[PDB]
Amino acid sequence: TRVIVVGNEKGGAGKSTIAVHLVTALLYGGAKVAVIDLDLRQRTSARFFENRRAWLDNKKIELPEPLALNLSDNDVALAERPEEEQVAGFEAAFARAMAECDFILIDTPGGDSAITRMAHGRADLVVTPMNDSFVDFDMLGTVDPVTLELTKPSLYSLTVWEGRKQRALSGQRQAMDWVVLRNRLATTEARNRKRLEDRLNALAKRVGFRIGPGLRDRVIYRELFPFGLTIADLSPQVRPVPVSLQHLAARQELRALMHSLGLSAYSGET
Repeated sequence: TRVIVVGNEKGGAGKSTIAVHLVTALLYGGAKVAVIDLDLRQRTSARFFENRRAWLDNKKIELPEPLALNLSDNDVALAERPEEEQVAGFEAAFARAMAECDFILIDTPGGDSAITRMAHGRADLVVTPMNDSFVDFDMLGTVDPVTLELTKPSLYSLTVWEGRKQRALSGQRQAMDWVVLRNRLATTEARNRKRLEDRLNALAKRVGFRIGPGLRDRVIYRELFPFGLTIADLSPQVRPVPVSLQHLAARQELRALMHSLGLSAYSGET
């Protein structure tokens, strides 16, 4: 089983839209995929897959679905419980997922918590969605404005470093991969392209991640969310919103994104 953990420091940058598209790409590639959502307050990924189950049940259409695992009988309430109860629920969900699935996708919220630390410690691949802007890069680390050398890694990056350190000191599993997925922004100014490219490459070198391409924000992802559908699901049998061509560029971005994660051999679409 391979464990993929999606996270970033503040929970933004389309993180849950990327997580649920990674899950459906691996389901259409024929894998069994578990999904564990550690954002106990907002549950964006868990709700997505509850919407998918409800929409498919109502339409009597069959599409692949992941094994969605909750950490307790009420994960919204679990958000306010002691961390030792949150860790217990996570360990039971992870044990089920490990017993049952080929990939385990764990979506994490912004911020630091015991369960987010534990998930990044167990990752084989950490995926960190990041918008292409100077303010966003500070969630990986601050750099000297002249030399672009790291002056302080973020708490997020320190957590990934600690997972890598422990994975080295144990030597029972393979090195963990870490990819930052850079989402292009429609507002990025051309005068900043060279400075943004240089800053993210300076961070990759000193923080130790590799860069892949992310997903541009598009209204279609928001329109599809309440149905639990991804761009990979759209077909002549599944078209829950007015037909448009608004999914073609998104489908190309998703192929490039999955290729950068090492997962092209395992990805499919409807």
